[PDB]
Amino acid sequence: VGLTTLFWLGAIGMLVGTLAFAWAGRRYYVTLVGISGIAAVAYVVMALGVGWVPVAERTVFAPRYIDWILTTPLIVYFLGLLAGLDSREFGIVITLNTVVMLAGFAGAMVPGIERYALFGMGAVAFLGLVYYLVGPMTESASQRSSGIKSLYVRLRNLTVILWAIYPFIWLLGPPGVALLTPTVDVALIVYLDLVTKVGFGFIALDAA
Ligand SMILES: *C/C=C(C)/C=C/C=C(C)/C=C/C1=C(C)CCCC1(C)C
Ligand SMILES: [Cl-]
Repeated sequence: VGLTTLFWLGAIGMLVGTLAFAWAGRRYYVTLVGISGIAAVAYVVMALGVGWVPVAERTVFAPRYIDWILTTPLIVYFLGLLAGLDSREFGIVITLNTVVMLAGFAGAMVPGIERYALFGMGAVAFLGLVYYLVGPMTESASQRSSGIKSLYVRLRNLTVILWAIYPFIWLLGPPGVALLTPTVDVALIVYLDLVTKVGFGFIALDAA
């Protein structure tokens, strides 16, 4: 099982999700198409061997971080619509999200230990993002129908629990202490990407 095989698997999974969401679809459905559609492209590019950047003694996958930077704010946007956020609360959480994603991208691309300083900053901003999901956004979602509130809580917990695993996979993998091997590290992230995007989406379809 090679890296390319794992990338192709993620590509196929994202594509199936993309077509499923497009068929079922307006704002929510269009967002889900963007979430998995963008990831599909990133995985194909990586499957073709494009964007594998050598850094010191590790290999960094640049399309992964471009993907995350564009798709994770769309996931937060989806959750913000469910919770009924005003346009100002959106700005805070999307700003916090972007800090996490940019810090990870920069830390991965830096060869020296300064990269752990960048990782720490993303961790701090992530804790602030979790606070907004579990607190203010949950208060806000409470004002909606019982079924919408229930859907928000289920997507929120899926999101919080799984997103919290990524920093550990990153740190234990090549970008960090380089303990886990690239193949295992990639396999774990392909699984998480598929669940936090396509699984996320199908839980929404089921409730609709
Ligand atoms: C579809 C892709 C998803 C949901 C990716 C999620 C990624 C994260 C939650 C990553 C978080 C990170 C930290 C909290 C600290 C810095 C390193 C990251 C980017 C792995
Ligand atoms: Cl990476």
